[PDB]
Amino acid sequence: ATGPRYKVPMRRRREARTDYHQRLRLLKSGKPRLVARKSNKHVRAQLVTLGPNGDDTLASAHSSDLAEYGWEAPTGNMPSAYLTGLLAGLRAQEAGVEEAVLDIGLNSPTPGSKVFAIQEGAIDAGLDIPHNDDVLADWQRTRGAHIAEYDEQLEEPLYSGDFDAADLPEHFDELRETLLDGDIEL
Amino acid sequence: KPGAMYRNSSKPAYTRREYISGIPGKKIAQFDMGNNGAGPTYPAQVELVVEKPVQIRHNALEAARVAANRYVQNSGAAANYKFRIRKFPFHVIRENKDGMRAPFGKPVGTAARVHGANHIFIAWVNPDPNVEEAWRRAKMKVTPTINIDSSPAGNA
Amino acid sequence: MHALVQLRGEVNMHTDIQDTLEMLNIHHVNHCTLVPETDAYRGMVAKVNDFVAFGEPSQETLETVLATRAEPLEGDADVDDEWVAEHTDYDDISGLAFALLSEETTLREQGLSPTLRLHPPRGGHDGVKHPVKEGGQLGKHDTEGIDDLLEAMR
Amino acid sequence: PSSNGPLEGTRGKLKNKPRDRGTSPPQRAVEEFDDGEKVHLKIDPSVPNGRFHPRFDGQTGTVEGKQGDAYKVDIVDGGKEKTIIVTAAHLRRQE
Amino acid sequence: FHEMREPRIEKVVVHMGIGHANAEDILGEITGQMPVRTKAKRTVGEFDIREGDPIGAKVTLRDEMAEEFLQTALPLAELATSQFDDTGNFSFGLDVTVNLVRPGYRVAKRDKASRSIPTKHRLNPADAVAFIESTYDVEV
RNA sequence: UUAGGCGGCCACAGCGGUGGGGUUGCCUCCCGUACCCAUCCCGAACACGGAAGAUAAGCCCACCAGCGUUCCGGGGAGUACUGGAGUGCGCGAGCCUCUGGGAAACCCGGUUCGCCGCCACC
RNA sequence: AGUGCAAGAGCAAAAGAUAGCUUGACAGUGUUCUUCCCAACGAGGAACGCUGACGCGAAAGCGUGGUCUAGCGAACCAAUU
RNA sequence: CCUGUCAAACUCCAAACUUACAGACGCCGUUUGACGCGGGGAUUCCGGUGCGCGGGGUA
Ligand SMILES: [Cl-]
Ligand SMILES: [Cl-]
Ligand SMILES: [Mg+2]
Ligand SMILES: [Mg+2]
Ligand SMILES: [Mg+2]
Ligand SMILES: [Mg+2]
Ligand SMILES: [Mg+2]
Ligand SMILES: [Mg+2]
Ligand SMILES: [Mg+2]
Ligand SMILES: [Mg+2]
Ligand SMILES: [Mg+2]
Ligand code: NA
Ligand code: NA
Ligand code: NA
Ligand code: NA
Ligand code: NA
Ligand code: NA
Repeated sequence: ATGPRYKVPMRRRREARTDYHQRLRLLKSGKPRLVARKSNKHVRAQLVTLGPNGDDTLASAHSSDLAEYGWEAPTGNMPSAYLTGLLAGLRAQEAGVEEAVLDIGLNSPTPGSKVFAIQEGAIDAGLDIPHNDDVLADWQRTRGAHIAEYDEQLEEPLYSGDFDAADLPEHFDELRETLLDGDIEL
Repeated sequence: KPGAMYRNSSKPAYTRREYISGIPGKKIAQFDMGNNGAGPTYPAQVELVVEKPVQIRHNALEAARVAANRYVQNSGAAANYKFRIRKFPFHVIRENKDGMRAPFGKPVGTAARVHGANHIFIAWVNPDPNVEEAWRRAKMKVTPTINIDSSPAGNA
Repeated sequence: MHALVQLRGEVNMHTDIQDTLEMLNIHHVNHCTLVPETDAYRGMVAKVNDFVAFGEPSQETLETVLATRAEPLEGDADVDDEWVAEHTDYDDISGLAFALLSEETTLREQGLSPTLRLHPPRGGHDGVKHPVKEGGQLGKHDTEGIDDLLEAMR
Repeated sequence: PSSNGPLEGTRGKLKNKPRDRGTSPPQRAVEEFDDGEKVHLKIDPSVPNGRFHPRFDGQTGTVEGKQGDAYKVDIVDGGKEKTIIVTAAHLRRQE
Repeated sequence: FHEMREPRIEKVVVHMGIGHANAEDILGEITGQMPVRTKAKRTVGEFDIREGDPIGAKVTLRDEMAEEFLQTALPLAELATSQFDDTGNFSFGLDVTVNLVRPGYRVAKRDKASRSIPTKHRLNPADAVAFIESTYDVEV
């Protein structure tokens, strides 16, 4: 920018998208990465490999194509997260992928966070991932109990129209249950 | 001492003051002479062009310069002309003044390295070349043979 | 295809230059070889440039030289038309020479020593202290220039 | 040389051009080579570990097994045959 | 266009730059939340050689906490103009500073894909005077 | 790729600037703190929960060359420098010829306001 | 800028700062390079492994002292485990 | 803004050239056995000059 001697950071660093130091440590395992990404309304989960011209995604799952399996709830929450993980986890298996390390990008390793949830799911899907049980959410919060109880302090539906008034962590079970056998794209 | 001791560019360029100390100051009084307030807006422009690469001690630079300018007072103290000595004595020169044991010398002076064909002096005058003579006296006090070249001046 | 003629001795000449001359089958002053015009060969004669004389010879000239100074890979045997025919893929000297110039074959391929050991130039050469453009005898020559030298050493 | 340490006279080869400054791309720090591959040895000024002795910068050896993550490359120093322990961060496939 | 362009108050820092404190107590009451120590850098003649050393406190107030404070602070000030930032900020007073900006500021304070705010979307001194002035008081 | 995610090369991608775009795939800003989690003080951030509003930021799309950068033409320049050769010149410093290579500054005019890979997706 | 000290070199979501926690400045045994270009030569140094035991971390992982190149010593004898 | 100069321990640039590996041609080797390996015997560790590049030195 200034002169010929100036140093321009790698693009993905300018864009503040890739932490290259953590990425190197990740690639160190020589295993596929379980990319766990977020958005205000959704949650993504990919299984990346390294490639000659860049990363290759062998299997992924998005909280949006979750409805395609009977999801009738919002998609930027814990129960959503888990499932997306489990979904990616499964397609993963179908792809012939067995083990992966958790790449949580520029997200913070907070306990009971959605990434960790994403990780829980993918693990249950059959994928072998280095992890730490007590950094994960307490199953109930995964199901979406923390939200159900939040609606209890109702007076006004937590969900603007949407589905239900008191919400349904059961809906969660129904979906998980579904995914664990047969069906298309899995 | 003789120009013989330091007139050749055979040694390495020795000018890093960050690594040299005790360098004697230059005897060159000024570089810009005449009406330095005015800019080169003169008809004629003559130059003193050195014909051989050599090293010129600040001694000879001053002696040469003085002899020329001091003479350019054929035009008067506040005459209409501007004189310029474009070279500066950067090359630090030593002397080994024990015989050849630990002989790296001590700074004794400085000199300017001029390459054959460069101009060491440049004057600016109006059809009134006393300057041409101011230089016959100048290349008289410098080691090389010189060429008095006139540039803008088809007023022969 | 150029004809190479070493004109300067070995004493004092760089080793890698001498070696190159040896790789081009020349081991004595006045010995001559016929080298193809390839990038690889080019780089070689450029390096040898100052101790040699080279250029493309005319058919006739090559023929004269071949007839007068060519030898079998072994022995005194004169390489004349008959020799050429009874031993090579051609029918006569001219047939051979042509193949050499057109770089279709070499002196070895035809069981001939790669070297044409010439005789000292009759009437002397133009000097080994200067190149051709200067009136000497070193470096690249004209087809008429090389012919003069080759013919004089015939 | 006024001293005989490994970095003696390495000001140039172990320094980066101002623009090549800073942390290097992980891609090449992870490259995988196979036994028999010809590889160019060059030190990444930006990468501290996995270095070999400066004297070999410029060599082109042959990967023959590895040791830990680091690789073991056979080079020939003058007339002497040697084995160099070097990480990928400092290697490139020839051709 | 507007609504997402109209100014807003983001944090009001109240700090007392002592030189070595008990003052914290008053800031806590004057604001409504815990103050924060103020270590210093460098060693200096004002017997302030200690690097890590309490030498003041500050309180960053956001939302209502900030307004309810300014609804008494501003009144205690008169000044305006010149005393304003080039970014539409200003500090009066014990110190009280007001950081003003427009809606999409999180873009430059977040972690991921963060980005600096374009000069156009920045807040000018003028546009600042307007916002505040239009809130219980007068400029210059 | 009517706005996404992970990347490779790491400025041809930088700096600055103009115009355009969203009932939705979307991304954002944005709204909000019962929870998981969080600020040596602040739900600012981090984390979680969510859609009343917006396309003004960001972002994506199209474009501008003033600065920086890449590459190219023409000029500088076959100049500077140089591997090989010389009973060539010069008091000498040094130069010259032949042979094989061959620059930098700078100026004028173009180029450059990223290219490519995997995945997902009215 | 800083990174303990020469000089040159490396480093910015860090190799720097701050905070916290921790003792991997751990034991054992090697490969390779260096010391000694090429090309033989000791002590010493470094890079990289394996085994054991640990610290930290969500985890990949990092920690074989301080970012790299100086800060070192044979046999005999003594003390020590 | 304009204008005057420099660098063994400066570098936005940047040769010729030297250099690692590979292919090709050449040359060489497979009865003249190369490349390489093991062993016996040395001598040698005052050098000098020309050319190019040098560092010191008035030389
Ligand atoms: Cl993310
Ligand atoms: Cl090594
Ligand atoms: Mg014979
Ligand atoms: Mg005669
Ligand atoms: Mg003669
Ligand atoms: Mg050097
Ligand atoms: Mg717009
Ligand atoms: Mg270390
Ligand atoms: Mg003793
Ligand atoms: Mg003891
Ligand atoms: Mg050299
Ligand atoms: Na003495
Ligand atoms: Na003279
Ligand atoms: Na780098
Ligand atoms: Na404290
Ligand atoms: Na927008
Ligand atoms: Na050793």
